[PDB]
Amino acid sequence: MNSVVNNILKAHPHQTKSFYVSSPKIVEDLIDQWTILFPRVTPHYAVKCNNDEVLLKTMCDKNVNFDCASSSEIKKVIQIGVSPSRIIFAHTMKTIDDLIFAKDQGVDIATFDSSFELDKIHTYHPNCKMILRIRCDDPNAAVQLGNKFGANEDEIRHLLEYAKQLDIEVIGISFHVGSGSRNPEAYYRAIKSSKEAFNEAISVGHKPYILDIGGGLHADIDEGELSTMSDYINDAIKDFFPEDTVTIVAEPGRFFAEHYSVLATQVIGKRVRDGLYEYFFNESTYGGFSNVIFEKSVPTPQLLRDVPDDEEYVPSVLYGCTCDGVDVINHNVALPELHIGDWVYFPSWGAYTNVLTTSFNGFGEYDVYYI
Amino acid sequence: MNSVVNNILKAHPHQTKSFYVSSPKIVEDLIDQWTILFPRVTPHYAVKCNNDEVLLKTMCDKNVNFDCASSSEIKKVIQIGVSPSRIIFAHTMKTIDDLIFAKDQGVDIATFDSSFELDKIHTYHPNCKMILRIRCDDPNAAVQLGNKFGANEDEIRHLLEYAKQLDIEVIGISFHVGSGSRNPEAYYRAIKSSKEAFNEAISVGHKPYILDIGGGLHADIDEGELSTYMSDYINDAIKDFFPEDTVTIVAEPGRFFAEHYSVLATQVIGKRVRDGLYEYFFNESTYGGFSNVIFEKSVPTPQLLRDVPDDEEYVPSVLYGCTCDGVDVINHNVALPELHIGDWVYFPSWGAYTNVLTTSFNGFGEYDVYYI
Ligand SMILES: *C(=O)c1c(COP(=O)(O)O)cnc(C)c1O
Ligand SMILES: Cc1ncc(COP(=O)(O)O)c(C=O)c1O
Repeated sequence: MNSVVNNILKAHPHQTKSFYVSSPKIVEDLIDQWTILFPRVTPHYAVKCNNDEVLLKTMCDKNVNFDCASSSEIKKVIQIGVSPSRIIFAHTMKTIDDLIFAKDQGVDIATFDSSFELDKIHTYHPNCKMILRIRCDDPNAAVQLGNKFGANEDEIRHLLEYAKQLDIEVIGISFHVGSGSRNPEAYYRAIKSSKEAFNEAISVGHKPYILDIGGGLHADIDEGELSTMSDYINDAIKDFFPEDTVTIVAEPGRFFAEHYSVLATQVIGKRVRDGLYEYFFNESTYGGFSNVIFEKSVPTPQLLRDVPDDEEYVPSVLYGCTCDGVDVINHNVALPELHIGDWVYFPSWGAYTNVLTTSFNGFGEYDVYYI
Repeated sequence: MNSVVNNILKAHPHQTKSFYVSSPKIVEDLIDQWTILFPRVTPHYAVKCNNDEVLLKTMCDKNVNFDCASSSEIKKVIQIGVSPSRIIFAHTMKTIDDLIFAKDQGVDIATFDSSFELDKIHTYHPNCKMILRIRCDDPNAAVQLGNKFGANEDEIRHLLEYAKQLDIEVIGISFHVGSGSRNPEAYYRAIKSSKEAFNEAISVGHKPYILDIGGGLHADIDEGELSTYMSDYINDAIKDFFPEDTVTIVAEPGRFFAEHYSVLATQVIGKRVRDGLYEYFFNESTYGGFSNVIFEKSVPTPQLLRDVPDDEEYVPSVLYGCTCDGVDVINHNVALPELHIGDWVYFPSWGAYTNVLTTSFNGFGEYDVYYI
């Protein structure tokens, strides 16, 4: 990667903007690994994590399906040539006009957690196949979601009866434990709860066939080897949904998107005060680094410039380029001394990075280089 | 405003996106008031706060100047036809390529707070007139700035000497106490420290003539009149420390002018009621026009467009943004009349750090704009 990025800069000596270096081959390899790790689980990629056109085309060609959250994301995936039949509108709150658009296009599987949402479906998308989303938190996930979405245990039967009353087909149950989860017990308990909800749906008169395990998993790699979350999920699947008549799906975002890209950024400013080395980059928490704010990320850059093995590290502060004092990429990191014009890159910067860009202060521009 | 927004909706029956309703006349009136409040102080509008083109043109035509933070902001202002002499590049950290752009465009005044910044000026824009930015904090400001910008007291003399050594003209001193400030004492202290810095610059051999009091002020209105709690004491500090007619005083206000420029209308698209708690999902979000909820701890109350009886029951409500993120909550708890899917509401005074911070996260973030 160091050589690749150095070669890009040598080939484009005029490069000014920060830039993503993205590798479709990494994602293809991870898809092949998903298949080995989760042989029963069909991934519906969470488009919202990273909507890069090349990435979406990459998945499409590898028979990965899609999780879309809005009409705009539906449009993106259709434009790539994917069948609307491969999309789940896995957002429990959908506008009337997005629902009409979904129906027209052929996006006819969606999630819900409210009776008012069922009223909307009845009126505007009556044959949409519905997945009931239930609340099942991992208290240790980086990003929490349980208050805002998913049905409470006490309302599962009421929602299912209400759907039956409106002649709405409920074909499954989903959950999301939280984004950025490394708690395998959270998935186990969620799948157990899902089986209970599944049984309540049968009790009510539905004929459900989909377990949807949501997202939240990392593709954690130690020593070039993907760790096997998957083992415990597959065990819960076997314990609670052993029947081959059940279709299992997931909504992974970060699993595939995280390692897709690195982000290269330049030191554009410098200030040294009483032993502390402060640097300003042509990036910010309002650009590709919103994860610093929302996921408490503390990223360490890789220097493109070679330094000897015994280079002195100095205490460094990495600031974003905006006016704002909250916009700090890393408050304290030991690094070799950097200089205005030095390029660095942050590994594994493909998840919830480029999708969260703003043009605040007139910044936020970046280029993208493929392979 | 309630009637204005209803008339917009009646005239545009197909309206689906959230929309800002923006009024140049409100800003024109506030410019006139600024003249009264601050008769010695030339405002350089902080374009980062709201870069709406109509807004920028309204300010251009009212002889208000500009504070640009980047090459893109410089571009926006020049394309409006504003003379380069009216722009201060008031960002102490500027890319070499942005400095080269500023030089091409005629943007020949900027701020700094580091010796390496002077190295860049010397090499790339040696004719640029420099304003030394000093750290002077309002600890009660909504958005803190001092950590990241402004020279410390013990480095003021060395930075000035360094500029002198490089043959760089230092023509004044600036500070920003922090954004969203209601502390008049912070300004008085900052202006005092600025005079001390100003005198150090004269001691070194510079000929400064500019005080730049930065930004931070709200246009706080009660009963149709702007409060002078901040202006009065800022003027008292100016009289104490910079009474000389030979000193030009400027400010970098953003929110003062932008805050009341717009309202943001948004629709109820989803509803859930559980155990007497009324939850609503809107076609807006904290990743859209509502970043202030996160970064400024805003707790915004919407105005209903639908008329309700004077004794109509309020219910406890939760106002959710349209994204899949749990952090995306507009208001955690607010008492309101029951709402229904299709109801429009609007948020008053929603022009400062609102539309400029929009993202397309989840495929949302789109909005329309109506003027007057
Ligand atoms: C913003 O932090 C900022 C402004 C404008 O602040 P207000 O909108 O008036 O609160 C002006 N100048 C600088 C250097 C800023 O960073
Ligand atoms: C409904 C839903 N599915 C999937 C995801 C993807 O999450 P992750 O990128 O952690 O796998 C999210 C994100 O919060 C989500 O809300």
